[PDB]
Amino acid sequence: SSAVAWYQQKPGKAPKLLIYSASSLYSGVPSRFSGSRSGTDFTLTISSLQPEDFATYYCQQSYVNPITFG
Amino acid sequence: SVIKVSKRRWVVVLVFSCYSLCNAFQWIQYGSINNIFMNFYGVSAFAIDWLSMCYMLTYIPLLLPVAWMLEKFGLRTIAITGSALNCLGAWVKLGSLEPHLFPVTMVGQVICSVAQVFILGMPSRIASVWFGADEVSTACSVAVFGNQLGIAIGFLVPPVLVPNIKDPEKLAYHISIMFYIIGGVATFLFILVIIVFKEKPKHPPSRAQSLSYASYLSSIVRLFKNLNFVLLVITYGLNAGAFYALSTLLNRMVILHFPGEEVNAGRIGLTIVIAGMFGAMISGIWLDKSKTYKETTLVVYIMTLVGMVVYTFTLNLNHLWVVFITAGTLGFFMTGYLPLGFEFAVELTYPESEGVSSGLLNVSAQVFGIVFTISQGQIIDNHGTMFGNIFLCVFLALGSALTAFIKSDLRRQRAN
Amino acid sequence: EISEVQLVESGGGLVQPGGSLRLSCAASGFNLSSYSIHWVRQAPGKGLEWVASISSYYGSTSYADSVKGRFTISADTSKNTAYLQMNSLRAEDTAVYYCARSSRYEFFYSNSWWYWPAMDYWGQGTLVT
Ligand SMILES: C[N+](C)(C)CCO
Repeated sequence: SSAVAWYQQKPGKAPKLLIYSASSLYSGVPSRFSGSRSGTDFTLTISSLQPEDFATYYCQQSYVNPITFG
Repeated sequence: SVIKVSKRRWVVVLVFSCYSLCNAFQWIQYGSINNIFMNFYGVSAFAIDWLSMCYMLTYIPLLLPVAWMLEKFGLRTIAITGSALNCLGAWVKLGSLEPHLFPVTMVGQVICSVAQVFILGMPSRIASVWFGADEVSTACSVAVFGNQLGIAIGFLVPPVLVPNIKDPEKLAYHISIMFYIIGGVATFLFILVIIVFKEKPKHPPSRAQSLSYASYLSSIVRLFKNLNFVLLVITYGLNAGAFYALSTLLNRMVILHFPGEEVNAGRIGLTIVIAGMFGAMISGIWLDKSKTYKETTLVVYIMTLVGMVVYTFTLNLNHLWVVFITAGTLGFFMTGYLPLGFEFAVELTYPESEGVSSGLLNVSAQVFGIVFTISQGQIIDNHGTMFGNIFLCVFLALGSALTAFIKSDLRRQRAN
Repeated sequence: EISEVQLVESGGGLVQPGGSLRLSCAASGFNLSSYSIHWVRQAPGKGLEWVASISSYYGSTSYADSVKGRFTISADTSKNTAYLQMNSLRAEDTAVYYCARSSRYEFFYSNSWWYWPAMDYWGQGTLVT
């Protein structure tokens, strides 16, 4: 469905929620970040990359019990 | 011919108002001490909620058959049924005093839910049957009050009767004493309803009741071909369901904005229901004097929209006593509206049964409450409390205008 | 005021194989009674891996297949603390155990109908070796 979340992890720090419900931005997240759903395909986009955007981004499915991260 | 009132009208209204109080106590008893019942039974807070949510789900379907029995069988039959079910629900809850007997308490609470379908929309039928002009709107409010006072008492009695001890054997003893009290009052109110609830006084108490006396789906078609009753169904639903969504999410709001103030969140809920008991009475005491049913309905409604805005924009001013005042004013106005809405429905559709009108109003309020509660919990978790609160303000502002297009078509008044 | 939400993971320490350790997650700003808590683990040479989830409201506990039968998720609502008991730890259970919270407040009308919840707040982590 639209149960996809995009997390950002910088080294030695916890993952931070960027986008949830496929496209919904979480409060506080820079507006450059935006997510799209297209069937079982999900795309995160940083509109303008920034000194901050360098990190690891993980997709997650929360649709079923065994939560699976990308 | 002869329009005379008897003194048994009070007796009947008081016996109904009292077992409506008992039914409303049964609806909330499990919640008042939810964490105690979660431990006693080993179930979730979800499972204990189903107890309170079952009252609301049963009413929407069983309304149409219950309102048919009203006209097919009478008002004594409906009273005996409702009282008997309230008594049966209560006694079945004494084969539930073992941690592993949650199915049986739910069996009890379902029976207690079915009893409500024979109680909640009946105030206006009893007013019409037993009370004459200049007192019909007040019996209806004495009943709504009986219900609100049972919800209040029910917030206060279970924490006193049952302590938060974890011992599975002494907690069962502490729930036995509540279940016995309620069973023994539901039995007493039942046996009286069989003694003193006449199907009709000897003479009609009013000139409108005298003339009312002189297909079910046809009559349901005719109430929905009436625009002033359609508007009232929609607007009553908006107001009462916003009240429901306000009350369900009130605790959550005060803990978000006053973290550590759980005692005072429950106190704020008691203030809503106590202020509401007073407004229920006075709205009715004001209508049987003035007969101002379209203007009262609009001013109250508009006072439920001003109040939701002030509550909305004062929840984060950091003042807990302000939240007391605001929530108490809402409950005042939003509970005074309910008896007013029932009686305005009986004025707009006079010859039509009061049962069908009040039940359709209740079904609306229960549908809109479920919808607004689902919608609001989704808006708050994703946009904040102020947005979910504005949501309720915009459906109250929309309902204000809808209330204003309802005509002052006062038929029961025209029939005197 | 709206107290800020913080999740604090404690307990993580080196333990011998077949060792049992109990991590904790203190919760401030919200109540474990209205929200489900998840455990996610990251090994120094791996990525994020979901361990377990508990709902106090729905009374539900869910576990990752590898952890199942060795890990129990539990919650003390009276302390606003959740926990994880890892009974038979393997050398591949060495990781940074992070405790997160779901965005959804749990109540009778709670649903995933428009917005599917996600893991809103996360703890710093506590390492188990
Ligand atoms: C209105 N309640 C559901 C609270 C009780 C009716 O008996």
